Amino acid sequence: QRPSPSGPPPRCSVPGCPHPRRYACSRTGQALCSLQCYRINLQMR
Amino acid sequence: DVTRIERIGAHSHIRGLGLDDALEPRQASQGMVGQLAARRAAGVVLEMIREGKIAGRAVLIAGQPGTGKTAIAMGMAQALGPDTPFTAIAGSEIFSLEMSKTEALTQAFRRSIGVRIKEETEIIEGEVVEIQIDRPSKVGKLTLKTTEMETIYDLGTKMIESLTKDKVQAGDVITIDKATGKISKLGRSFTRARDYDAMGSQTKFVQCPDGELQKRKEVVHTVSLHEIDVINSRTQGFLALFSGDTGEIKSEVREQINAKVAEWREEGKAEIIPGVLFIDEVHMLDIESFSFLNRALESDMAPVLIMATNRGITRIRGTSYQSPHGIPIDLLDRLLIVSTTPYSEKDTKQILRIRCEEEDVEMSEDAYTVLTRIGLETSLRYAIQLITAASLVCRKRKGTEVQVDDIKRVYSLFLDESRSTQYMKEYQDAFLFN
Amino acid sequence: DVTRIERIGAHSHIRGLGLDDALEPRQASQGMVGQLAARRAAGVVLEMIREGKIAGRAVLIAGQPGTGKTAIAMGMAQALGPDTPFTAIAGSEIFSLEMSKTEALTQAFRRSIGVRIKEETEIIEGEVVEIQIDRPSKVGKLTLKTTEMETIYDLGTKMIESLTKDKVQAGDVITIDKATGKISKLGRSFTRARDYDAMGSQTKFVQCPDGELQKRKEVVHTVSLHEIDVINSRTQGFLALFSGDTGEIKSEVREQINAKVAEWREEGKAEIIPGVLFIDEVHMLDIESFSFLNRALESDMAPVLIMATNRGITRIRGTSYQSPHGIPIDLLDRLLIVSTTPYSEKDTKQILRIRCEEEDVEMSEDAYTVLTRIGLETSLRYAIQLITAASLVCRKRKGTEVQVDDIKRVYSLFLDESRSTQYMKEYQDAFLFN
Amino acid sequence: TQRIASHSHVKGLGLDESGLAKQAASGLVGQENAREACGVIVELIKSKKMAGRAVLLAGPPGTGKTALALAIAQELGSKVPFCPMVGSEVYSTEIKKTEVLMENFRRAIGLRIKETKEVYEGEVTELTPCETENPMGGYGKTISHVIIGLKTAKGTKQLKLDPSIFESLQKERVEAGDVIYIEANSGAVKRQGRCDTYATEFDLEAEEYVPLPKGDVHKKKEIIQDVTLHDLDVANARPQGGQDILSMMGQLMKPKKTEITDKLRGEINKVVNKYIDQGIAELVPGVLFVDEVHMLDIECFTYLHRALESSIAPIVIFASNRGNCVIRGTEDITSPHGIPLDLLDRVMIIRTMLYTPQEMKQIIKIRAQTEGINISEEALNHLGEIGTKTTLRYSVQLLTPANLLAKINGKDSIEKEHVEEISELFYDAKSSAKILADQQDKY
Amino acid sequence: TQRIASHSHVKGLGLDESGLAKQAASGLVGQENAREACGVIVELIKSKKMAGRAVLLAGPPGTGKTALALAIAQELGSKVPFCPMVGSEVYSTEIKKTEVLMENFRRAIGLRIKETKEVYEGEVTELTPCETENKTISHVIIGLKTAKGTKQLKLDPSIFESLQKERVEAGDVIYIEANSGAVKRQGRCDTYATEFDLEAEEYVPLPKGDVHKKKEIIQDVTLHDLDVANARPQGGQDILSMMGQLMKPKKTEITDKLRGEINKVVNKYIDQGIAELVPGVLFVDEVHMLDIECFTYLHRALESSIAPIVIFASNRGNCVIRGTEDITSPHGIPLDLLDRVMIIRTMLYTPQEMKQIIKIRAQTEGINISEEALNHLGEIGTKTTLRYSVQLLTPANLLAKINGKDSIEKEHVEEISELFYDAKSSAKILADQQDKY
Ligand SMILES: Nc1ncnc2c1ncn2[C@@H]1O[C@H](COP(=O)(O)OP(=O)(O)O)[C@@H](O)[C@H]1O
Ligand SMILES: Nc1ncnc2c1ncn2[C@@H]1O[C@H](COP(=O)(O)OP(=O)(O)O)[C@@H](O)[C@H]1O
Ligand SMILES: Nc1ncnc2c1ncn2[C@@H]1O[C@H](COP(=O)(O)OP(=O)(O)O)[C@@H](O)[C@H]1O
Ligand SMILES: Nc1ncnc2c1ncn2[C@@H]1O[C@H](COP(=O)(O)OP(=O)(O)O)[C@@H](O)[C@H]1O
Ligand SMILES: [Zn+2]
Repeated sequence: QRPSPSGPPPRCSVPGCPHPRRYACSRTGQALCSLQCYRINLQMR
Repeated sequence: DVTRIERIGAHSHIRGLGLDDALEPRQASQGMVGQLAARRAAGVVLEMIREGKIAGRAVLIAGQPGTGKTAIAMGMAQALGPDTPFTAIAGSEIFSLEMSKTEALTQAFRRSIGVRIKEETEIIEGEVVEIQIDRPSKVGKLTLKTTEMETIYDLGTKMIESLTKDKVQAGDVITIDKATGKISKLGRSFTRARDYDAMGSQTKFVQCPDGELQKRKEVVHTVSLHEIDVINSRTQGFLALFSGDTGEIKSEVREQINAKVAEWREEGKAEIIPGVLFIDEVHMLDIESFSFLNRALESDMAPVLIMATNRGITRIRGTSYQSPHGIPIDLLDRLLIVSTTPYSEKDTKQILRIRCEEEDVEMSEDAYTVLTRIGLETSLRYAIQLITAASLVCRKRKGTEVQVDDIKRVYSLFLDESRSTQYMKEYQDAFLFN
Repeated sequence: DVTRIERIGAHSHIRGLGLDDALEPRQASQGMVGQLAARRAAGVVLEMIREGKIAGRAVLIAGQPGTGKTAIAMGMAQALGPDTPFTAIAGSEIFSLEMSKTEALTQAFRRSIGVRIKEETEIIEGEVVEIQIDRPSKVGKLTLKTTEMETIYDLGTKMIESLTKDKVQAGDVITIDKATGKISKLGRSFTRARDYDAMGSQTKFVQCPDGELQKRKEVVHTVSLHEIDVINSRTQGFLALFSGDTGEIKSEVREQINAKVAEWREEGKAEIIPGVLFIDEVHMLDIESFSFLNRALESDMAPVLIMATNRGITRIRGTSYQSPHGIPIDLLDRLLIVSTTPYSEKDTKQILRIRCEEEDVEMSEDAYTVLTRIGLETSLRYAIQLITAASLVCRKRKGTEVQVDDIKRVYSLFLDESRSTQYMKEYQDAFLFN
Repeated sequence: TQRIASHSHVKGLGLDESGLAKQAASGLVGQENAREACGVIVELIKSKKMAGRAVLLAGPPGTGKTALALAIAQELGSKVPFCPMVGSEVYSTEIKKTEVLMENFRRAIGLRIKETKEVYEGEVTELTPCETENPMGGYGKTISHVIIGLKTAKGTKQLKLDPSIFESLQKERVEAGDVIYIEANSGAVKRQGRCDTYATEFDLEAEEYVPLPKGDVHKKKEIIQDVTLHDLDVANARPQGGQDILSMMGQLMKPKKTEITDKLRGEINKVVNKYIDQGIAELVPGVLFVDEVHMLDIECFTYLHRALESSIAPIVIFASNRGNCVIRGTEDITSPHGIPLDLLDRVMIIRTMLYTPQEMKQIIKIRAQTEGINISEEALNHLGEIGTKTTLRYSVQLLTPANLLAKINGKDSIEKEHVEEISELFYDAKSSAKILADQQDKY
Repeated sequence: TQRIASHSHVKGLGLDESGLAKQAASGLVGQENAREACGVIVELIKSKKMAGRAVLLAGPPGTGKTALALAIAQELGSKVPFCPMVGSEVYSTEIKKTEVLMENFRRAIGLRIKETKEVYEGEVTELTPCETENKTISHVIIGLKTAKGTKQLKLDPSIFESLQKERVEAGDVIYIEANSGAVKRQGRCDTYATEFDLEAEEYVPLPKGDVHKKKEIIQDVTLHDLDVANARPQGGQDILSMMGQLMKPKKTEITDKLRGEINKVVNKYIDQGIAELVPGVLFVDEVHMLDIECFTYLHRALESSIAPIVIFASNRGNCVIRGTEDITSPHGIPLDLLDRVMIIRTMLYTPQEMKQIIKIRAQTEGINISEEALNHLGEIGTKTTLRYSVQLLTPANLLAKINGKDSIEKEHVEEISELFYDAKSSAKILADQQDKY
């Protein structure tokens, strides 16, 4: 039988952005959609 | 010093066709002088091509040999602009042993009709830093690097099965599409592939991709109508597309193509761009082709036709008849004829001055009188060869500028067709099959 | 209201030659009228074909255009009977770019001869009770029910593979062949299929059979020598029969097939029956096919053939000399000529009267005078078309009886070839290639 | 929008109720005799009483016989098929001319078959191996049926299937949430793909995600598919199934038109006769059109006799713009209209005549209103003088450059100076032909 | 029974022991000089010591040239291969016109070959493959059970591939040969038919005799069949031979190297004495239809040392050569080939000799004709042609069967001759109505 689906979708690191995650980042250890928000995440980390 | 695949040519010295808001041809525009009515009508039919409101129209150009039919044709083609479907084929190119002439002309009319479509896609293309998997459902991740950023992807079981099935290793530049799921291996990195002492039979070096790793964007793809025919006729349409092996295509598949494209036009997704089909030396052609051009013009869709005839009256091959332009009278009224005028001795000096800039070899004002005398008394192309062949003799003389003695020398080296006929009459008895 | 694949046609209304037991021609019978000489000769060739004791004979028919030369061949074709093979080919049909003309002639001669083979097989037909299969070779049982007797049989490996390949489940009426091994499902039972699984598949239903389960049936078939030669030449070429891709079959295989068929006739398991080959407008056939036909007709398996010639005293294609009927003297003297007498005025009225019963169109007595006069001045075919379109306009006027004004209307709508030539002479200067 | 076609302004014959041809109808003026004759021809096509009928259309070039022949299909509608074929397509390298004409005869006629379909589709909520209790000493465990759940936006439904299909469900990959295609009549089970709902859990996955079908779980709908006898002849000519190695390799080979034997034609006629007797399939006749008939070979001319004498031959129309000419294939043989007397006697000839200058002006006005171009009175008179001097076709071609140049000059309507400049720049066929005579020595 | 053939009544040349031609023998009358001329030709073909000989037959149409060719074919016997050919047959789209003429020689010359074959056949009790490390099958172990005894043998992986190709299972009777390597399957034994009440496989009884049997098989094959077998790999145990077996058998040209290799291996077979070569006879009818290029190749073809004897048939006189467009040559044969060929003169039949042909053919058709109808048929035959009176035999018999008469009568012959039209009368009628044609 199919398991219960996860209700919340994954979201972007910088939370003015959040969208379904395009990729995960190992250095910052957080998921990001685009390099734009990736600059903010890398700067914050 | 670097030489491209393109080199100087007869029609290659002109780029673009100059016009005005009133469609008044300039005296000298983009290396073209003369033919006021021809250039003006060429601008009218050119704006007609840009409009593309109607289809199934044929334009025949008429005039003496050497009036620049191909010159004004190529000028109109270049003035039309790029990304416009253009097919110019000789009258003898349609003859093929594998394909029938009806299929040759048919594909000639089909290939010149383009379709512009819009499609949005998302692609992930980058250089793989690392690959790691764990099998207990196997879970694994891969590390990718780009100039802007580096990031990791966690992939599923079957997504691992694709890379392991392709024997993908770390250090390779690849492209991954999430929607389709296919993996495209571009190559390996320079520094990573440098470690190997030798490389395999199939390998390539690609630079590290720059920009966003995962790009979601809309792209407008321009497709041609001839491509879809082979793809819908055979399972593999690209193999016979590049191979040219396909032949004798059924008309029902073509009708289904026109119906589906009409459905796309009704959906408004893609818009069709008209195109140009140019045929030179049409005076010699099959009467079956002349009969097919009737329905070719009466078809619902068809590219604009531009045809050139270099002979006033010539017997059509296969039958005995005398008709103008070597074409039947039934098809003679379907053509829009544009007459031309021979070039004046005054304009010869001007077009020769334009041809001097192509070779960048300066000529004195006294040489244009002799070279123009040869371009007048004899064919112009002979003199166009006399200047180029004379520049070499000038460089043999180590002079900075050509002289009349150069045109006299090359004129003594090369003879006109009439002169070669005169000597061929004296020695003709010695020649075979006189 | 239902329309078959067949529709009314010129020669389609003929049901036979209209001959008596004495073979003497009857004036009006079986849709044919007049021409007692050619009707009697057609009776001679029909009785000769029904005799079938002589082979390798050629019969030629000649006469004026419009004398019914094709109507006689269709008369004997319909009067010959369904069980006797008949083949009608045209001179332009044997011309093909895939295979040679002589090979097409061999396909015609070997195609005309029919072969009748009878087969007796014992099959099992009944309603399935239950189906059981055990897979470890798989061994299972099949229980069947009929109104007369209920049976239980055991299934083997190949039988279980065949039934499982045919998707056979309990509750279906099937037919199994013991010797052949084929299984064909006719349908399902109403009561046994009344209670079904929730899948709810609705396809077909067949009542339960009665009588003995295993019965012996006789199914007769006919195979062409060309069909056998293609099948055995292509090495399991059953698809090449309908595909038509086969060509240029080796002669040794044909000889071995002829010898093996002769051995079959000696065994009595298979019987050989003669057949007819009809050729229309043979005068256009190349002289090479004539030279091959004269020597190829001498074979024992060569069936009797019938040719028709429209014209006479005309040069053969490929030769510059004229010959009678466009045929060389070797073949023309090799076959018998049957001349057709042109029809008279009295017969035309009856020919036009046949269309009244055939097309179910009531014709007035006053219409046969003007219509018969049109039949005298013009072609009887144009008279028949005048009858059809005259009936169309008669329906347009909603009348039961034909009126002369409607025939004048059709005569005003359509013009004779001579009239179209008369106007074509006035407008001929404007016409192309006059 | 749709590109304007030269004949696109002809919407049909425009017949009246009594059968007479109105003067101006459906953009057609004049030719009352031809429009009425074709008006009877379409009654023959709708009547379907006769077969193998061959009509001929003769006349000077530019009389509109092609517009009338194409108007026949527009008047008949989309129910009956229409197959225009030029005589140039008869000559072909791979396929012989007789096979071309035969395949055209099969292209004209067509069929329509109504069929009902029952399909189960949706997301799979659960899959259970329902176990009835029947313990036996011979075999321990028993499974009565397998339950397959299906979920759709409109509703959810569970199905009880025999366990035999679970062998295929276990034979091919089936996961929870896989959208699958299952037909009740065929009984086969196919896997469409993974549902779009689960695509959010993984950033990368090899399986493509198809959306869940919107609709009822059980979909039973009746559709009527139209298939021509030519399509039936091709499908019967080559196997569509690629399970065989010879079918796979032959599918890899380049397709070429193959000569079809008469046996397959007869089998198609027999099965078609059976389905007509059953009444499930509807048969409609086609209308074959032929242009440039004077281009055919004498072998084709003689072949058309045996082709037309058959009862399966659809109605054929011919178009000939040539007068008395030499028959192709024979040097010394001359026949009126370019057709031999044998076939010319069988075909029904229809005469066409050239238009008067007034009809030229009216046709020019119709084409102007069709292309959306305005013409002034005096310029229409001068244009009518030009057309009367040379031809109607040239005067029709003169409309576009005067419209474009008029828009460039800023005048929304065509003027006599515009058609005068256009007539000055462009040259008519006869004028160019006369100019070629003086310079012919230089050519 | 056998269908009646036009030449069926001709049993040969009808010559005595001295070589002279009898008046009526072997269903042939007249042509004493032609038959006597062929009496030496049959002694040449039977002598076999000469090759590259061509004999042309010159005569009017209907004089029995083809009857003389088929008469020689029946005189030489069934062992001597006789290949008929028509001038229109050499034209083919698949192969060149020369390749046909070159292949007609190999098809003309026959070859008799004796082949000693060792046969292993019987019921298969057990079959197992061996397993060897590279999971590959190195050897095969198959036992054979027969009524005489049981013997276990070992087979190769190729033979095993042919067995799995034939779907061979335990308990079936198969046929295995060594030198050829092919594998056949006879069927399942009849003993196992009782376990299943219904089975698709047919059952054959268990064969008798020893498993291994060496036997001699004498087969007659043609050098053209050998040339096609060596030309294309249609037969064989290879999977590519199976794919080519599925492919269409189009004709292809044979290389002179392959032909010379065939001459080498057949020459070795003759040196071994196991194979016996016999010469053939190539017949060409309607030679005037052959192209001047075909004659040009016939120059070297007839001059070849291995070329079998060729007979030609020419029914026409002076005519334009095919393809020359200008030069006309006697008998449609150019002077170059016509100088090499040997010409035989044929004469028209006399009015007295025609009636005997009409009577012999009337008896061959099984018809009883009275002397009056025989004299009338002979008279009209001499008036027009012999072929006409030959064709008038059957329909008059049909009218006799209709009217119930046991024999043909002058009213039957008169009615048949009234219905049918002669070529001369028809050609005369075409003149008056020629304007309507
Ligand atoms: N108006 C022009 N201006 C410049 N060059 C021209 C002109 N007309 C013709 N030419 C040149 O003349 C050369 C030969 O032209 P050609 O192809 O013979 O003309 P046509 O096809 O009319 O005979 C071309 O290479 C072209 O560059
Ligand atoms: N014996 C006949 N009985 C009835 N109709 C005939 C007969 N002979 C000819 N016809 C009619 O004459 C028409 C034209 O015949 P046609 O095919 O031109 O004859 P032919 O083939 O001898 O030229 C046909 O439509 C046919 O219906
Ligand atoms: N009666 C008419 N009314 C309007 N347009 C016509 C008429 N007759 C012909 N045309 C136009 O003339 C064009 C060419 O006709 P064409 O096919 O040459 O006629 P034909 O086949 O009789 O020579 C067509 O595109 C059609 O639109
Ligand atoms: N001498 C003969 N005796 C008996 N029958 C003969 C004789 N010559 C010819 N015939 C018969 O005449 C028929 C026609 O001969 P044909 O083959 O046309 O001669 P040719 O080949 O010279 O044209 C043959 O079937 C043959 O049986
Ligand atoms: Zn973001």
